[PDB]
Amino acid sequence: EYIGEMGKDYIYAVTPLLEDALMDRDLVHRQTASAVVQHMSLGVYGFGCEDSLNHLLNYVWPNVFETSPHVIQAVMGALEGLRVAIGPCRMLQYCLQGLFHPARKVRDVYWKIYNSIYIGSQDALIAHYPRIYNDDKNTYIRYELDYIL
Amino acid sequence: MFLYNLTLQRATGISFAIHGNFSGTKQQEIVVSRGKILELLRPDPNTGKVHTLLTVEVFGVIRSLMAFRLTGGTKDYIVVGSDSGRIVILEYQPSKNMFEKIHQETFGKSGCRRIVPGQFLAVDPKGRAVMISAIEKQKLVYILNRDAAARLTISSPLEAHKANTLVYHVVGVDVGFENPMFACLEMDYEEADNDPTGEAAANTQQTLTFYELDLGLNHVVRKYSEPLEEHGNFLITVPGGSDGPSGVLICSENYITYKNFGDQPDIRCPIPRRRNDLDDPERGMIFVCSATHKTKSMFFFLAQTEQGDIFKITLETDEDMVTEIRLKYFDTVPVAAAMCVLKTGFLFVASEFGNHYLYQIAHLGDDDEEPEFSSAMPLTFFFQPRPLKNLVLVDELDSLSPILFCQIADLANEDTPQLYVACGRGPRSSLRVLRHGLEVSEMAVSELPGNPNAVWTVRRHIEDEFDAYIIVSFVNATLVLSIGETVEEVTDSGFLGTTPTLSCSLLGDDALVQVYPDGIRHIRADKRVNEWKTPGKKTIVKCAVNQRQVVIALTGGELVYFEMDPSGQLNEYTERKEMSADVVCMSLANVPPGEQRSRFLAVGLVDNTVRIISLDPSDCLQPLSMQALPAQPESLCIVEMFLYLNIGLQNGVLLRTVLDPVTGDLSDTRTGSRPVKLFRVRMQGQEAVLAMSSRSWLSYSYQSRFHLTPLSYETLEFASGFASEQCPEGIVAISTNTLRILALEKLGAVFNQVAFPLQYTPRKFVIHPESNNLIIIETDHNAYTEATKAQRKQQMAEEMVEAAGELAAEMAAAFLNENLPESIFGAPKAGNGQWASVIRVMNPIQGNTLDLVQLEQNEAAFSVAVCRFSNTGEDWYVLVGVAKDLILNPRSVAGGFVYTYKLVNNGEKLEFLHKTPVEEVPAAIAPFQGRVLIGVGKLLRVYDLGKKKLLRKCENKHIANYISGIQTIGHRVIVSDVQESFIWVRYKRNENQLIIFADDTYPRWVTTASLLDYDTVAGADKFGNICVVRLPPNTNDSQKAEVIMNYHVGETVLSLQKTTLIPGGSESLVYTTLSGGIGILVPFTSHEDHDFFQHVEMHLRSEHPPLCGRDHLSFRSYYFPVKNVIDGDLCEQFNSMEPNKQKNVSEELDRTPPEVSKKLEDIRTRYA
Amino acid sequence: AKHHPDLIFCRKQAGVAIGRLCEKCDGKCVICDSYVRPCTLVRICDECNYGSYQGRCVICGGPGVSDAYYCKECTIQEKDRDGCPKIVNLGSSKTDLFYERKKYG
Amino acid sequence: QLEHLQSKYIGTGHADTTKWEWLVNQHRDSYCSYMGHFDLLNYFAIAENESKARVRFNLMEKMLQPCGPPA
RNA sequence: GCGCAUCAUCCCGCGCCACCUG
RNA sequence: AAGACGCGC
Ligand SMILES: [Zn+2]
Ligand SMILES: [Zn+2]
Ligand SMILES: [Zn+2]
Repeated sequence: EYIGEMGKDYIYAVTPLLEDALMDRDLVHRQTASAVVQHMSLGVYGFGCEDSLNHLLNYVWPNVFETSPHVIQAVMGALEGLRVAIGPCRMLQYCLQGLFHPARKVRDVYWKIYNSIYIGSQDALIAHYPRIYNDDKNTYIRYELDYIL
Repeated sequence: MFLYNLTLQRATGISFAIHGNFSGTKQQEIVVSRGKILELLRPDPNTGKVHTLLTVEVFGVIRSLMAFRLTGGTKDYIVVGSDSGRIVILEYQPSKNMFEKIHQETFGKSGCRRIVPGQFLAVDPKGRAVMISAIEKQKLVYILNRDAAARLTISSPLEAHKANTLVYHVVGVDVGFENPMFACLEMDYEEADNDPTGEAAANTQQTLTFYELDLGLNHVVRKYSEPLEEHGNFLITVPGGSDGPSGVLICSENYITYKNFGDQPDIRCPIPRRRNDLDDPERGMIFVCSATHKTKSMFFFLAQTEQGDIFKITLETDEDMVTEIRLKYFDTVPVAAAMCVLKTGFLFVASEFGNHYLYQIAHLGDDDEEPEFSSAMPLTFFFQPRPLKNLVLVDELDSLSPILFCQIADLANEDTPQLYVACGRGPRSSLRVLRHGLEVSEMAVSELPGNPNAVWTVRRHIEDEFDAYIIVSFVNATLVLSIGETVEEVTDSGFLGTTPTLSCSLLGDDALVQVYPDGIRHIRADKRVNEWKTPGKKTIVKCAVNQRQVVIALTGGELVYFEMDPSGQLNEYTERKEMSADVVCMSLANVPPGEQRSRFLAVGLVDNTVRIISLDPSDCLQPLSMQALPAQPESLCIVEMFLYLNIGLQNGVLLRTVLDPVTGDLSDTRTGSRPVKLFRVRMQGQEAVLAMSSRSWLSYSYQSRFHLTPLSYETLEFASGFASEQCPEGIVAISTNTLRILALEKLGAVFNQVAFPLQYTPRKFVIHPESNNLIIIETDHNAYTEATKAQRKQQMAEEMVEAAGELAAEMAAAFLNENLPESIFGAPKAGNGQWASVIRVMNPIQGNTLDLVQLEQNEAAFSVAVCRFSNTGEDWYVLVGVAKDLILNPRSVAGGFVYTYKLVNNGEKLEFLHKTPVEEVPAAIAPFQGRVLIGVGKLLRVYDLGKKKLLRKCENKHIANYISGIQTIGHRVIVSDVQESFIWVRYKRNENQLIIFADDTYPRWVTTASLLDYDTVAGADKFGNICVVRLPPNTNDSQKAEVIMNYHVGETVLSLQKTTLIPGGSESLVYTTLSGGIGILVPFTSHEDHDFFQHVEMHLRSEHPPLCGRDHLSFRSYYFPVKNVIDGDLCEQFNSMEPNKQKNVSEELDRTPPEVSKKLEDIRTRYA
Repeated sequence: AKHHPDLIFCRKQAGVAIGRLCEKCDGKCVICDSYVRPCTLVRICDECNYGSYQGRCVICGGPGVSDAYYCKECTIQEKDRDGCPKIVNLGSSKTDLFYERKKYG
Repeated sequence: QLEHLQSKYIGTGHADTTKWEWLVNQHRDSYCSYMGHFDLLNYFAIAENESKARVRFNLMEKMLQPCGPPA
């Protein structure tokens, strides 16, 4: 948090420690790892360090399914930082997996994550929206984007 | 892997316009906003010309722009609403020549959001409040007031939100010193989404909501809600108060409605239509733009229709009641996004596409011969269009905004690449050839035998407007000419000189100086000649010409100093300069306005050394500096804007040394290696320098920036100036064994172009390898071909003949005899699924065509290419993609066809061979390895030439969406999907199969792709993003590629190429956007330069924010985060800030502003 | 604010006045409570600034001695383009603290 | 308990929001972004032989009820 | 009832928001 | 000595 943008060189040195901390051993370890990830993501934003940030997100993501308010807040902050760093496209891709899951709790958490992503930087989701095939009664395809010059 | 972003050409298209007194004077000025550039420009009433005065970039998207002024004031402020969630009020300072921010208030998140204000902006006519509105659910009101310090003040925003409503247009309403009033086309949709029966479209009418602004209660409340018969488009503010009645005009389909609060009856008036419309009668007519003229005697409104008809709207009203609305046809102009009516009888038209014109109103046409319409007439209306009568064209601004395809190649004899751009829309489409250099004018031709080394012009007066004596001196001959409006030889020159004239200038009022290698002469009206012979058998090389300073240079460096006393005689100083080196070139400084003699003086040598001579009597003819040079000096000159000197040597260089006794900045560029002589020229009444070489170059400085531009002409050995009443800006630049006169009419800063008119808009074109000919295909939607138009006209003629109007219907011959021009009066076309297609071959050198091919009414041309086949010989076949029955809004196509031609006789004509049906539309044509690639929907096909039709060879049904472009190189091809980024396909020739081995992970709506290497591909985006994708080195031929670069230009990009521009330079990635701008990308040659540029960009971002309060990092990271791209716009704008901050950041970077500017200009002068 | 979830913000339209902070909250961020990189000022709403409420600390509610500021991270996260960041609640901890202090004092 | 900003925003879904509402919100956001962006509007007006005013007028009318009638 | 753990969480001794009073 | 939160013998 203190160094800011200068610490992009030391990202590689702490990746094994972050991977070890993100393992399902202690809740406090997960909270600290999420805080570290969020602070680093905010610090190194705008300088092209997505290669390690995506790998960190690959382990941070399975921590969403938690009940303790503190770890939920830490995970939400980490995912918000990863969203503002990587971009809303990857976040939308991850959150589109279970937006309509048969179960209820997973649907609720996916919907709240999607709302958090949608509140900030809404102007890029339009380009990051996927394609949905229309039904026989409603139109779900934006034909205006298929124009070719 | 780091590139530097530059901008060679700024955006030209105009999206908004406004007028007012932005300088505090009576002179009107026009403020128009580009896509992301805000610039100020004003016309000159005396000459009608338009010149730009200021141009800055806001790094944001502008959605609204208008001006206002406080009551009793004299200056108009500027309010702009950008994509950022804040509002800013601007102000123009004539002294600083820049926009000064006065206020900045934030009210929401940034970005073009649905429920964020900024789309609609309204200002009260009196100038007491401003209203900003969003698309849905949001509305804010601000109060504008002036404090006791005569400064603008901003109050708190007001809550005016209404849930589940849609707003079409917001505009202020005049009240006449009452509480400010605002009207909007608010409508609700809550019941629309709650009805499953589908009746949402029906029984849903618009409402005209009115909003007060109670200053006493400091709150806003809805006033009325009046349902409307039909949907409206936009509103008009009628000047109320003492001058006219308050009200609003509603523009709708084929109707105009007048409404006012109280007991005002509604007034309706149908929009008149042309005589014998060629369009579909079922199509409606709406309004695109409107203007006003609040004259004290009588006000009137101007409006433009879809087809460009200008209607002069006159409102007839009683003291408090409206009686009728009288429409009248004024003229016809090309469709314009915004129109402003200027004072002093001037009209400015900002056309939607193409060039922008500036008409001049001469006759108001009050009750002319053409009858006028009114709302009192019972039941439609018809009028006959006429050519331009009321307006007179004076000046127009060249524009190339709608560029669809750009290619660069060296198709001419000169060794300089030419930029070919395909721009324009509809009948106004044209092909322009952008050439780097300056404009060349040709009006006088004189072939004089001999060897004219140089020409000298001396006037009979110190500031005579016309030339008196012209010294046409040859190498081996002598002659004198004069101009007196009749070019004839002069007799009373009295020169008596046989040897070639070294120089002739204006020593006094009419004092001419003639120098010959055998002595010194003097020319004067009176009998005052200081004739002196050369000492001994020596010779004179060069002489000094100035107002009151004359120095003659002879062999051995023996300089003689001549000073002109006020008496008139010439005197020689007691001190003489002597060295062991001769003098071959030298220059002099202009006399100070107050002082009778200057001090700066530089004289060259032969030993590659230049010195400084002091003109003061204390140390006259004494050395000052010992500055060596790489080569022998050739010329020198001093350029004003505050003083700079240019040094010329034997090789081609031009050192821009700052005014100082010792050399300072060392910045020289190539001008091969021919000797360069420097001479003064004329440019907008200023002083500049000229360089002569194998190709001539000119340097000018406009607003603290130096631009080097060559001349588009053959080699020139000498040049001079020319002054005349008709053409004050004249250049006498003679050439080899001929005399040529040049002029600079337009600015011609960069990319001079020539207009080659077309018929329809161009989509794609190719270049013949050996024929060097362009094959352009054109296509328009909802268009009628020539045969269809003729058939429709004949059918209408037969119908009106059958009408049998009394037998007496003889108007058919007149109707069919005259046809309105398509470029001026527009192209009357209509339909829902109509298309057009024309195949044209044009010679690039001239404007003439070679062949024209026309297809059926329902055929659309998409792709075209020329190639050869292994089965046939060396014939160049042409394949054209043709679509059949294409419907746009609902995706449904009946089929498609592909054409084949032979192109015999070195590409001068085309012959039809056969056609092959295709199930879907052909996307693109990609020939490789003696075959072609055909893009059929989501299937990839390989076709080979046959006897009657193309033969199927391979298929690939593993592509999901529709192909939109194929590029090939080596043994692999790339497929650009409409949604997916890129698809990598390798063709196995032995197996005769297509295998996909690599693909991207981030989808993007790519438009144009341009590969840079065997595994690196660069592609654009439909939203205005540029990305570079590199294949991993460990790929095998699943595997996914990775993106290494991302950027957001801000405008849609439809061109991408990597070719060199300047000869002797380096490869650059030049791109052209849909807004008319041209930019290049420059790699970094060193790590230190990259670090310095990154530090400068970061410091400028932290210290100098953009004008509209938008985050530069967020703006560049609009859709994707920026990656390995450094913006150069901030670096170039660094030269425009006030000295304090630039110097401060200079020591903050441990550097100095001069070398910083030198480094900034080094990239521009190296890669461009 | 961040530590205590009970405290809530008014979240009204921002005005033109500038909020103030006391000596204890001199460097604290109004959202995340950080003392790193203060960049932009803090705007207060009309309701939160009226009469006696003028010149009061945003976080706790003491006398105002220094101007409030937004940190670099809050500016990056686009969190400053929101409603009034002033706590309208008095806090559960403060009530109990005052009651126990009055009892044992 | 900082869900006030979630509820005070229009255009976002929640636990039992069906597909139709999400798609109509997506279409409305797309239309608004098309209107805001000058470059995409210019591209649309170049693709079809029409005017920007007509294009934006039609786009406004398309905002009444996208994705057909509700079910 | 035991052992624990997290939030640069509190540790500030009393504060003051239009008022009492014939 | 205090506001909340989650962890099993
Ligand atoms: Zn405080
Ligand atoms: Zn507040
Ligand atoms: Zn903060």
